[PDB]
Amino acid sequence: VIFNRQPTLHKMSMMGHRVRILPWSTFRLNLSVTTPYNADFDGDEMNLHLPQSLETRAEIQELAMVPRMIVTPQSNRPVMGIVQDTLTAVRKFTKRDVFLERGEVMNLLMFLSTWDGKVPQPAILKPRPLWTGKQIFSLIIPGHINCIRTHSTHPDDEDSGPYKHISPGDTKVVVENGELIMGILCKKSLGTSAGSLVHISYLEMGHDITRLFYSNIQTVINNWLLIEGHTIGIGDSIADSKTYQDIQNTIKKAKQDVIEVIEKAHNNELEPTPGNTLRQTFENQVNRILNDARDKTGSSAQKSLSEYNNFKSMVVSGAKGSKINISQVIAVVGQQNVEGKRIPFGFKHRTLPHFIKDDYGPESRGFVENSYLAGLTPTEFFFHAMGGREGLIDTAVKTAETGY
Amino acid sequence: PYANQPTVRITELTDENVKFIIENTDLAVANSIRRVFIAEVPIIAIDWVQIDANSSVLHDEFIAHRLGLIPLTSDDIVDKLQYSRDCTCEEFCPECSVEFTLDVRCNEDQTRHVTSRDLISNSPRVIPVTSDDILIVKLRKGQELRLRAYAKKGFGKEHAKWNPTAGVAFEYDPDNALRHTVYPKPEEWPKSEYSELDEDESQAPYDPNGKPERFYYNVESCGSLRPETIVLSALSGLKKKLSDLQTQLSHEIQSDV
Amino acid sequence: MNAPPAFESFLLFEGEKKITINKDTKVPNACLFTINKEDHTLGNIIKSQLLKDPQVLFAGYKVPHPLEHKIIIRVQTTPDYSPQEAFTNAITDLISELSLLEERFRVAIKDKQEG
Amino acid sequence: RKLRRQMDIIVSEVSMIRDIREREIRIYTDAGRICRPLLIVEKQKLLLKKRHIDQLKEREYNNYSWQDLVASGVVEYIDTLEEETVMLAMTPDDLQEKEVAYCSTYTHCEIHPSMILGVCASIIPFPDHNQSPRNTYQSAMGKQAMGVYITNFHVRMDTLAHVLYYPQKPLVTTRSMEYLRFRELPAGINSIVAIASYTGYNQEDSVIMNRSAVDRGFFRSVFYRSYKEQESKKGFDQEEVFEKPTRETCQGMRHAIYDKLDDDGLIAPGVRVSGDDVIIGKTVTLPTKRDCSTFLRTSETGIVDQVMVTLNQEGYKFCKIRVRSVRIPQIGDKFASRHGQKGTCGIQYRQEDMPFTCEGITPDIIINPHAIPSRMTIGHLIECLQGKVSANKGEIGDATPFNDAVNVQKISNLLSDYGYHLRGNEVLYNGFTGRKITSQIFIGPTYYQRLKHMVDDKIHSRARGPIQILNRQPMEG
Amino acid sequence: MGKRVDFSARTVITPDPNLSIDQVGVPRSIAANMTFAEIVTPFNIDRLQEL
Amino acid sequence: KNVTLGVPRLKELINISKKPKTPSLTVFLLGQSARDAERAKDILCRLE
Amino acid sequence: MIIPVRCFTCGKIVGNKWEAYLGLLQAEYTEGDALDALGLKRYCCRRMLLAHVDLIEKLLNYAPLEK
Amino acid sequence: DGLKYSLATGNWGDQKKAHQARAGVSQVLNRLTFASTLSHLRRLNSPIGRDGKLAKPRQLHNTLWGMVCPAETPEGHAVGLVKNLALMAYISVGSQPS
Amino acid sequence: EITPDLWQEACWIVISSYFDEKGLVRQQLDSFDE
Amino acid sequence: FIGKIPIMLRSTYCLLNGLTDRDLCELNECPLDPGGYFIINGSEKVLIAQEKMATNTVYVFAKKDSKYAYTGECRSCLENSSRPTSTIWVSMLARGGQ
Amino acid sequence: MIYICGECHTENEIKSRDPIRCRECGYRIMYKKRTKRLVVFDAR
RNA sequence: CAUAAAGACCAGGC
Ligand SMILES: [Mg+2]
Ligand SMILES: [Zn+2]
Ligand SMILES: [Zn+2]
Ligand SMILES: [Zn+2]
Repeated sequence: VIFNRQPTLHKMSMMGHRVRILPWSTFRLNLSVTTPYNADFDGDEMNLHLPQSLETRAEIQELAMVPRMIVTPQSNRPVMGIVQDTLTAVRKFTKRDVFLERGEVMNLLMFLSTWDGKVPQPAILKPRPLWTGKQIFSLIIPGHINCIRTHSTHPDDEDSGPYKHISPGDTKVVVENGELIMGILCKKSLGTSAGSLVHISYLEMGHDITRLFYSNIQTVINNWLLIEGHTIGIGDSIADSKTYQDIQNTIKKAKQDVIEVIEKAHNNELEPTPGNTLRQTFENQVNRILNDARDKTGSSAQKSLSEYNNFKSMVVSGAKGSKINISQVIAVVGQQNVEGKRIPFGFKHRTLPHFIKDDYGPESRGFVENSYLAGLTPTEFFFHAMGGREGLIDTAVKTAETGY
Repeated sequence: PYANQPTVRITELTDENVKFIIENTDLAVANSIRRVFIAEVPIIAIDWVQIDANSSVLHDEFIAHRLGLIPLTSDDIVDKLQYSRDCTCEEFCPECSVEFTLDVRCNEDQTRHVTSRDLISNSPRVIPVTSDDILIVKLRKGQELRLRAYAKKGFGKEHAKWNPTAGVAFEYDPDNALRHTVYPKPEEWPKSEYSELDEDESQAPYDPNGKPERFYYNVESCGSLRPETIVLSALSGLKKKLSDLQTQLSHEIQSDV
Repeated sequence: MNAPPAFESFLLFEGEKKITINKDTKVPNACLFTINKEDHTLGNIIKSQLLKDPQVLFAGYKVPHPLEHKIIIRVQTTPDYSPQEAFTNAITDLISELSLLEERFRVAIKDKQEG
Repeated sequence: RKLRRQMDIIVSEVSMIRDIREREIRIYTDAGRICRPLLIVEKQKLLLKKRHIDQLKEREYNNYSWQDLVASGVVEYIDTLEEETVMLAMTPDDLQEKEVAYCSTYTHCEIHPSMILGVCASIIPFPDHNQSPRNTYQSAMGKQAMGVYITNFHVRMDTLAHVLYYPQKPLVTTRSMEYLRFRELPAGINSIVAIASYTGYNQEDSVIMNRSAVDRGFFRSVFYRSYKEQESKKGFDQEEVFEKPTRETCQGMRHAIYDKLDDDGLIAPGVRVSGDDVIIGKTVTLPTKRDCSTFLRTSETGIVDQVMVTLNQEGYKFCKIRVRSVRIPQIGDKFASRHGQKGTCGIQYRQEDMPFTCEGITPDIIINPHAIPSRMTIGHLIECLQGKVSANKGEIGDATPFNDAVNVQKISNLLSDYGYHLRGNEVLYNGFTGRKITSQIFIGPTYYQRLKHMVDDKIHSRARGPIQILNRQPMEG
Repeated sequence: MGKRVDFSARTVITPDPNLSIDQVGVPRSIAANMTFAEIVTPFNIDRLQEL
Repeated sequence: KNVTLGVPRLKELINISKKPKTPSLTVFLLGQSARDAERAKDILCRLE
Repeated sequence: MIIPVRCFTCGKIVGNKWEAYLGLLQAEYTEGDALDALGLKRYCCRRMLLAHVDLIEKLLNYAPLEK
Repeated sequence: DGLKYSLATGNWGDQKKAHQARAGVSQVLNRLTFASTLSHLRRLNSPIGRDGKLAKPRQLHNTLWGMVCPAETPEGHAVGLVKNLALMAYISVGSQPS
Repeated sequence: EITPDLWQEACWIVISSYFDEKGLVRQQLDSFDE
Repeated sequence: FIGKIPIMLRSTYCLLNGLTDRDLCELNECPLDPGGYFIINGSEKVLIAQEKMATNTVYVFAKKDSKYAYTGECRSCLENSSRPTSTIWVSMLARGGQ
Repeated sequence: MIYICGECHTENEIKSRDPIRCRECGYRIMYKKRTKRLVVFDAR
């Protein structure tokens, strides 16, 4: 059956599938096929088209099938990659620390469809047999595949001096002869990017075995993901009692600097930068200071994260979320902008009734000091709503012009 | 290459509760027993509901729904009754079913509470767990409810109304030696009721050679089955399944060869 | 409208065998059991019991999909020992445990009351 | 301003403005100006004093109400373009009191700031902990939540009526909900929620429901469809008549069963009606007879609740019939929390397989944690903690948007006293194997809303059916 | 250029990780209405007399 | 300096519009005017 | 509407504990004391009584179809 | 018949002039939830056309503080063009300047 | 004669009286009545 | 008798005004129902507040491509007593005329 | 054919091709008096 | 095996 979601932006949005009948009311499909259709599961519907001839069925089977469409001709990248849970559980599962006793390995091998039936010899033979996550994942990688990639957290220092190939953080990657020697997988490895392990599996081996590569990863690393489990909780969004004083110190520093600049501009001592009106150079300077603030506090909150914190577990693997979200949660939400500029004057020379006329300070014009964890103040909440309205409007307006 | 021999300690035994401790046992047998406490223990709960006159402000299958969730006393005749699928006769006989009858009308001005105590059974051994009163519905003056019901023998796999038990607590390795869970900060976690350790130390030292034993249970009954016979009925049923596998398994190994 | 009736879980209709047995050609001396209309309740028991037997090299189970009620148990044993014998011996051992657990639990009941 | 505060010659409705640099003085008595009340500040002190609140707390049987509070010159109505002339303070004990000098002249103080939120946005606990598009999405979905809409619904005859069996007032509620009457007509149910990746069926926005709870009446609803029917006289001898058609008398005849109709051609209430079942027999004398009889919407599979027969405007016999069907939440339905987290149900697991704590509690609903980081709804987490405190303490927590008096840390310190990990993290045991789950999953009650959208009404399947008249192409809809 | 067509079924999608990439869960009602036209040969005539 | 980018600039390119919203011309300098900011300033005066 | 039998999460019977519950609240005890006096320990049971809204007393005001 | 008509259809004006007549007034009230009803009874509708892709009819203006809900609005071509009212907002009903 | 730090009771008592005299829909009723 | 005007529920001229709880229960009306809508032909219609530009006040705007640099205008009505509007523009032609 | 009144709740017997006004209350809305034939529910 | 028209506006979904 050919299978569809509106709108169809590119040809990967229509792909022929292979029917399997299931109970209840809904279509069901594997989640690596999520990214081609843009789908998420909330109220999403998709059309099902059934070829009525063996000739057209052969056309769909030898042209539009999903395993043939993995690599897109658009970006010469693979369309489908490991997404959502399975990617995070690949990261956490591929660390050196993961060790597996006998029965767990029995289950994980039980969910491999391509597996030979030969239990590998564990990494640690004595005192007790322990397989390692890389050792079982090496059984997933089909044939003999050769790849070298680098994990996200990989610094640039390990390449310069000693420990090029040791990589104290277990980082980089090596895959030799169809075996994973070292490295932690992430969006830069199993995910969709040029020359990723999946892409190399496609061009080197083929589509047939690559499909089984996806499916095997999915099944085994979900059914292992049951064991450790994954979560987000308020303890993951909280920093140290020291980091809060660090961040607030940085904030008060920044706002004091802004006061200094504004009090310079009142005395005319601010000299216009060539090519800029005094308002332009003023807004430029203030934006410099505030962006320096929020960036520094962000980096601090990112240094305050424990290895156990789950925000880091989602962001480092690139499964979902980004560093800026951790910054807005722990430290500072940051400057809000309406039409690319700092919050305008709706009233006469003031932003809200509370603020005093001709106040260019960070608070009046919409810089948000609080973070989502601590919660916004009311005026910062309204400015925040103004900041989101522009996003919603852009989302609604752009679609028609893009489709046309 | 043989089955281990477990042991049991019974600490608290009441009509609502049983706390027992199984020792020298596998983990899978433990989780499977606490699972049979829910799934496979047979019980009597109302299934077939027929309503004659419903003037109540609650629509029919809402009340018919709430009749199935009323516990019935299963303590004895469940072993005697047969599943309605295995019954010989068409429809209903005293072997496969128990008939309950409900006749209520509100004559007085004050609101009347229709409760399980109004349910009347053909046999004395099944009360609606009245030796307070489960509220079936309320009736204003002039309102009337008259209905028949047949209760059957079923277990929790079918529908949750056949669950004999409330929440079943299960725990093992309360002080964490085995590291089956890793606390990022162990000092922030309160200690379990079964903790063997001093209050200055957070956890027990890591034991590489150990495996889970001394499984702590709590079984809290819904009132249908006294909690002492929930475990017995559970083990009996699970054992019955295993014997069935031995049977049909043996038949297949004999037939295919 | 498409909801299956409350029993697809255990009750077997016409033609379905409870247990079906298929040999595994990937490995010598390995067999595969298929248990219709069961779930992890039984499979976890049997798997954990088969891992005690020193002659059993591999024991595992899976449900290929939860909305279907089925179990697949792969068993690989040492040479000159049939995995079917290991599975039978596993079941017999399990019964030998559960009966003892029943009896000791009854002794414990009768002791906790006026004992 | 004095004469308006005393309401002598000037209604409190009139707005008056002095624009100083343009020298104008404006007075607007016009209709349509949107204006809101505000407290009045003389110097640094409010005009609202202790005797005012003393009489307002005793408001019952004092015949003393808001109008007498306006007549005291304590509160004052102000509209938009007058706000350009005003200085507002957020809260008196903050902005009125003396600090390093910002402003003196404050002429007003808002009553409470959370009143800037509308009706649908006032049901969101902790809206300031959320990303604003999520407050918007929730303002959109909160309109679609099933509940008991009006208490007289048994009397009313309406098309497409959704009603929930067991509505619950939230465990975490805003102070303003009291005045939305959201205690008496709640739409939703509280549930025990563990945020975890479990079997992988909750990935993306999907949600894993406990099936054993669904069998106990959880999110189980009733759907009332209404059917209008009109007897009429149009042609000279041509008329419509309610009656039970006979197999061969009338012209148009469908193989569907007419045997459920009564002597007047109307199904009596209490009969199960399925697809093709004929609710109302109606015939038209043909200048022998034609069948205009009405049918159910296909596959609905339900019971006739109510049948009423009346006379309309013109005086012809006019019959309404309400069929109702009970719908049990499926793995196709659509569920949204109060913060804007929405998704379908990936699958239902029985109480057997649901992960359980040391105490036997199993989550009714499991949501995927990947919803949190990018969508950035923390108020879902904070709510989920405050509800876990509120269930134990016996008190219904206060989520009203800006307290400054409810920290996450204070909620944690209140939780840790009841025997729980103060962050809400809690040890779970795997359902299937009983082994501990290594990570500690975050559990707490959160208030969830079933949504009007349900898969049974969205499913469609097509093989060579009816065809459009003009285009000779398949029908639309 | 486009038109409303037959043998097409629309419904909501729900994630199943247990399928393969190219498979899809189809409910039994959509699988009940939608049909595939088939030619009878000496190979399939038995199966088609069963159906 | 700002430049229209994204969908609107794509409309200006695909439409081959007569008057774009932000026409811009980049200029490079051959001689000592390139490296020295003085002669560069001279060309800056001569192009405006 | 009306208090459910069989608490959703665990399955304990909360359906018979509503009326008496009100009685406690009618005299002295706060909800925390009343829910402990009724013997509801784990909070999945407590949320049944604590969060319940009773609409049956509202629906019983309207006169029935038959006198 | 005129009042009943222009209230019934929602087309607002003379029915023979209905082309020139504005539409969108007097929709059927939403009975889904008491909250949905309270919301539908308190609402604003901007006359500006829905198709127009121009922003700032739409955006959130500082003058909307406290009188109009910043969060609540439909999503579609209607973003920012339909505005529900804040709780304390009261529309002045009008009087004479006698 | 002040109400400091007790304010959280005051604001909600005065809001209480507000929504007690009027209600949410008063705009409609006043518009139609006038 | 010139004609019948539809009545807004629970307003001063409705039969549901001034009635307490018991009376509204005898009449099968919900005490929670806020009212403020219409019943026409059985449907319940709600007049939606329509945003418009204020009248009698002078405005000044600047359109990009107009002949005018600055356009002031007054949209003016009399008392609401009669007539839709009268729009007068007072504008300043651009000095950029070549 | 018995239609229950919607005002005084007094059942009246009335026949086809007759206007509907309940005797003694003069009320125009009748209800259909729940049927005889019996319908089964499952307690599920 | 045939009939329920078409169009209009409005609300909503992704
Ligand atoms: Mg979507
Ligand atoms: Zn029988
Ligand atoms: Zn409970
Ligand atoms: Zn009468």
